[PDB]
Amino acid sequence: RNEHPYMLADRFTDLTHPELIETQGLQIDRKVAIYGYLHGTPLPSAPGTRVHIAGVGDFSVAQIEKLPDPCPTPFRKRLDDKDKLIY
Amino acid sequence: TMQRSSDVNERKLHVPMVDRTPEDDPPPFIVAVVGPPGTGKTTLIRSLVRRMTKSTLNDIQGPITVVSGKHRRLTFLE
Amino acid sequence: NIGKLIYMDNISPEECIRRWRDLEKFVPYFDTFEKLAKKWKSVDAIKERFLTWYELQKAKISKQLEINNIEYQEMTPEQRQRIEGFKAGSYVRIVFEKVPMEFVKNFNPKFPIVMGGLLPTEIKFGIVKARLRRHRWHKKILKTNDPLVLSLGWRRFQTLPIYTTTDSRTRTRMLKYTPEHTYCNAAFYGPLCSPNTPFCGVQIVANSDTGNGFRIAATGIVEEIDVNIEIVKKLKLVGFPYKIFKNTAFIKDMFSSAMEVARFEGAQIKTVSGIRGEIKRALSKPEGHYRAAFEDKILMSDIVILRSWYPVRVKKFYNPVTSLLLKEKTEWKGLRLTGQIRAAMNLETPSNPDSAYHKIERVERHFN
Amino acid sequence: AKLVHDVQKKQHRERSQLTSRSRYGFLEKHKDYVKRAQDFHRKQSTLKV
Amino acid sequence: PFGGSSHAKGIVLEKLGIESKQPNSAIRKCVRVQLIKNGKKVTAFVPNDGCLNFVDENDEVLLAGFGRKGKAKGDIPGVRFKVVKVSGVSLLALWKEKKEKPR
Amino acid sequence: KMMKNKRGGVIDKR
Amino acid sequence: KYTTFQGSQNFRLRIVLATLSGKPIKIEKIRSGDLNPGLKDYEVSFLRLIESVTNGSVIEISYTGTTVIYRPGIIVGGASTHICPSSKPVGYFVEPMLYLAPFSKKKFSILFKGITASHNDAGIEAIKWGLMPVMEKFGVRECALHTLKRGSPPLGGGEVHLVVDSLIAQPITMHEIDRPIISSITGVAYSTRVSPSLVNRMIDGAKKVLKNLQCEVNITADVWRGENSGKSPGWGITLVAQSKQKGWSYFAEDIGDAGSIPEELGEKVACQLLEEISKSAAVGRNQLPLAIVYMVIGKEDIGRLRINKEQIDERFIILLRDIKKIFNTEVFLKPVDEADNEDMIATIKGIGFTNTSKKI
Amino acid sequence: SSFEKQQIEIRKQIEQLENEAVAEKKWSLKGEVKAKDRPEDALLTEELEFDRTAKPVPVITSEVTESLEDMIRRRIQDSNFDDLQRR
Amino acid sequence: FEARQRIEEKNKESSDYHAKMAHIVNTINTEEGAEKNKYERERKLR
Amino acid sequence: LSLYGHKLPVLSIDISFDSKMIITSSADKNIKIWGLDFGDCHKSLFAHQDSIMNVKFLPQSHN
Amino acid sequence: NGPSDVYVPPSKKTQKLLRSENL
Ligand SMILES: Nc1nc2c(ncn2[C@@H]2O[C@H](COP(=O)(O)OP(=O)(O)OP(=O)(O)O)[C@@H](O)[C@H]2O)c(=O)[nH]1
Ligand SMILES: [Mg+2]
Repeated sequence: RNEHPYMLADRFTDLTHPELIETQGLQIDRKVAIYGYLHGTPLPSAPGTRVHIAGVGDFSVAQIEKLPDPCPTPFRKRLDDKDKLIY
Repeated sequence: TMQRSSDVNERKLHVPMVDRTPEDDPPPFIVAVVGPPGTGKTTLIRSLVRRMTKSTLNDIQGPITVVSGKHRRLTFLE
Repeated sequence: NIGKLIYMDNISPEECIRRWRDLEKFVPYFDTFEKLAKKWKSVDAIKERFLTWYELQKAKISKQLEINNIEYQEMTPEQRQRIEGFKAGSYVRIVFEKVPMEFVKNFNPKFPIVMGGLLPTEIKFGIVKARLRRHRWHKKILKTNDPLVLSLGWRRFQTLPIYTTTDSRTRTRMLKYTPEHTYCNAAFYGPLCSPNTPFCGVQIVANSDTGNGFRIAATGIVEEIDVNIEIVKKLKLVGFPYKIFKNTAFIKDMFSSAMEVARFEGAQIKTVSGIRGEIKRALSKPEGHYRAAFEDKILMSDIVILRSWYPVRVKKFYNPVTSLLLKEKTEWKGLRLTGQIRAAMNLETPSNPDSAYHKIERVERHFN
Repeated sequence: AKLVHDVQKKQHRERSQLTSRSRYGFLEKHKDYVKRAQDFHRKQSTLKV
Repeated sequence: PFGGSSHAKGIVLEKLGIESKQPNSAIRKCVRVQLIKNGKKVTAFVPNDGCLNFVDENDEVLLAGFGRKGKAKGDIPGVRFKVVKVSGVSLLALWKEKKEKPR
Repeated sequence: KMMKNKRGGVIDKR
Repeated sequence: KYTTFQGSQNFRLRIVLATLSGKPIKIEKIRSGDLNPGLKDYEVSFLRLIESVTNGSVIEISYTGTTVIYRPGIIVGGASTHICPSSKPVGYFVEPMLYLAPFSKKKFSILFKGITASHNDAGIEAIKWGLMPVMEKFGVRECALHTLKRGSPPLGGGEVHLVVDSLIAQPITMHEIDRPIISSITGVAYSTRVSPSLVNRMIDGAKKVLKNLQCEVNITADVWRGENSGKSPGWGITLVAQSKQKGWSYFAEDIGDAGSIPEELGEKVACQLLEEISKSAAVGRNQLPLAIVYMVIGKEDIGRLRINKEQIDERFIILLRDIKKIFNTEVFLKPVDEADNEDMIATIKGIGFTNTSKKI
Repeated sequence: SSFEKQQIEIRKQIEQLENEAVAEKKWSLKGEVKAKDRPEDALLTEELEFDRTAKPVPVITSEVTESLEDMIRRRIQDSNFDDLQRR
Repeated sequence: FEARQRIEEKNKESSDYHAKMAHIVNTINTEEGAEKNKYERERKLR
Repeated sequence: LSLYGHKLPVLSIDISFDSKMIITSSADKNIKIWGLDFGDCHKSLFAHQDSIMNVKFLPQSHN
Repeated sequence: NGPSDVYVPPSKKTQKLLRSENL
């Protein structure tokens, strides 16, 4: 874990083109966005980083846009029920 | 008590390795609920997230990340 | 300025030096000797260049970590994108192109979608040399060239291993099963992980054949990776005597021709009594018959043995499981075990009839 | 047996004569050969004397 | 031996005598270990060649004294310690399969 | 003996 | 599939970094617009040396010889020998082996056989006294270039036994945020198949240039007598400047040829060394490539090394462009916070390198 | 789809090496082979490895006669003669 | 020819291995039994 | 250059037509051939059992 | 002339270094 950049995927979509699916007809190897938090070592930001999605095969990354934290921890003390969040 | 102090101070020593986990914004710790089919799990994940976030999370699916501390948040999956 | 000039890669390097103010040649560029002579007649330009253990290791690594932080405290798109990039806890979207149809079609959110970043080594294939072990609670022994599903790093993949032994560190020669209660070596064609990484191995991953027993079969670590292995199986050549004298004998059928015996001249043989010997010359008229000399007089009830070694190959077979591309996501079926194939197509297990042990009773040994 | 398993110091069983080569009875093994050889050697020793 | 303690924790460098052609020879069941307290490198035994494949490298070993009760035959006198644990698990229990070594 | 455990080779098509 | 380069520049560095990174490359247009276009014999024999060192790497030269395909493999080492051609000395082939040398299954014990020296290449004393200490403090501890016999050009006939025997995991992270104080300045003046007075003439010329700096000058002297002298007359001189508190060194060498005055060559190499001291900061202009290569294949940490203004050049930044072209890493040049000189401190975050060939 | 192409080829080679696995062994992959458990003179093509008892008798070539003759010449020009000496 | 070559390379391998094993045995003997006897010598003072 | 090692005072020199090869005669009863590019000796052939007074090349050859 | 430069060649030191009562 601490020499490997991994990530559990809590959100998944295909950002393919539905009229391209209407053209070719559902056989298409289609592109996919995978959203989640990442653990371990820092995963590099250049495209082309090889990645094993554990159960579907080996791929390489195409583009990474990091997003603001959907479930952040807020800045003796106690934890406010306002700040007990859930994602 | 000196022999006790030596033999207890010895078992603090471990293999010095790197950490590679940040201290500013660490990721949510992955909590995996593992059981044979027919015990706990769902009921347990529901009960823990209801106690933690005051929100009845009926019909779970996928990983569920909640904040459970001032700096410790954690991800529930089954 | 200079870093942007260096990594702005549509301008020539001399243009970078020009708007700031080739390696086959090892020694660098110097001036003319006359210019350098008038330059370094003086000397004063460079006269000022001239003139507990555990906590210690932890202090060294925390010193490196504070060096990491105080040298990361730099330009924002330099740190947060390109010089390290996305440390941990960053929430990202990550786009993969050419993902199979079956993932998006059969995406069931119960099954987790894990992704891990491969190192430079783990994209290479070839022979991985492990030392493994039948897991102590797995009942049946394991067999070479029977598939088992390994969990080696991020990948799970069914492979055909072949279990070896370095018999007192001389060969690396080939067993036919794993040992009962200890480690052997093994070699499988798969993706080359780094050495010293551990792995599990499983006979059966589906649920229709999940039975009542323990399902994890093998444990081990990876010893070495390579592109080739050189492992051997022993073949003995057996032949029988047909004309015995003192200290020499004529040996009948381990060869088919005098060319074959000529190929094998001088080799050391032995009987099953451990009487050592050497083959000397092929006889002329009976073809594979030869003349050997022994330590002393062998008998007519003996078998001579030429212990040779035949090379054996690992089978370059590799299918990853791809369980998430199924409509059921359990019930993954790969290559079957050899007993399962025999039970399927009803072939009886191969039985050499004179390989089976008996109850030998000695007659009393009396001499004249 | 200090650090040896009883499943490790098992009993390796010995093999019989091949059934094709069966008229020359009893494939003899190393204990039979040493019973042969030391008999021959003591008789040659007394013959030499 | 270790100073004031009875045992000492250590770091496995490399299995010495890994090319010895004799099974269960004292050269073969013989591990080099860096003690973590004072940093020095010592040499320790292991119970047999069979339990030699439970240590690999930087394994957080625990080692006690040896205690020879008589001048042995295939000995190498001049190795003082024996490995008694590996990664916090007793390797006699590992050798008789009572526990599994965690990583 | 040089060939025995090699796996590569330059492919000189010149 | 293949990272594509153009032209026959930096050829050894491209094949070396492809072997380190494990990435298949193509080098296209090897001098295609030329009268005898394609690969030359010395770089073809360098490809043969790469096939000797590695195992399972497939190199694929084209019909015309102007493009090469290198699909790398596992570094295995072993003992070998290399009969390199007369076009380049043994330094041209032992220089790119010092990168691949500590990252193999079996230790490097190679002996190269050919010409020892050249004007435009590395010598035995260059490789040893300059390039071994930077590896010696980047992490290796047992490395040795032995001369069994040496051969001056054109006939040569000298053999050089490169033996490295510390197989490290990865080089350590460098931290040289200083300019190292030069403690001494030593050297070696060699001559084969000529009179033994030329060595003392070279030494006297170098030390009469060096005499006005207030340090200590010491040049050792070797004439080579017998079969160890090789098949041709030759002589040359190599000076190093030695920082002894850290171990750093700055070198300069050359060789004489037909019609060369030894006092002239000695004072030329002395002034060339003093100019390397001027244009140097914690490395040399020729020790800088493998220094930043070991910094870029270190651990996954930040390693920082001081360099000066004049060490930046088209060679240095084409090195940096090739590094980023293969394994996608940048150097960060931050300037020092004091202004009597122009020195950057290059911080490189190393990739997560280990050697995965050494058996555990 | 592409996964269907890969699955067809994977199960093709799976069928191939499963009937290979249940097939009979080669002659070389069994111990205890006689002359008639294997094809005729198959050991000329095969290059087996075996240990041999003694070193063969040395072939006397021109190099060993040259070395022996200049040994004799050194002894005979230094008069290093191992003769008997008359009592 | 293969006879002579294989015999002499096996002899070379065995003579190298015996030297290597004897070297590591008596280096473990000398430079660690000195420390064993030093500990015994400074334990006899107690 | 300094060519050395003749071991008695040294008489007539000659330089070849290509200006590559010199001869060196002396009262040591032998003439030495030197290569002038590096000052390296080639032969030291012993002639002339009294003293070689003079030595001269041919016009166009190395004889 | 430099005959001492051959007299101070790798003989012993550079040869070893150029490889790195009564009654
Ligand atoms: N008596 C009793 N029933 C329990 C307990 N915990 C869970 N159950 C029952 O378990 C039943 C099966 O549903 P779950 O417990 O959600 O099942 P699960 O553990 O998620 O396992 P899966 O069915 O495989 O998803 C529920 O309807 C609960 O009534 C417990 O502590 N006691
Ligand atoms: Mg459930």
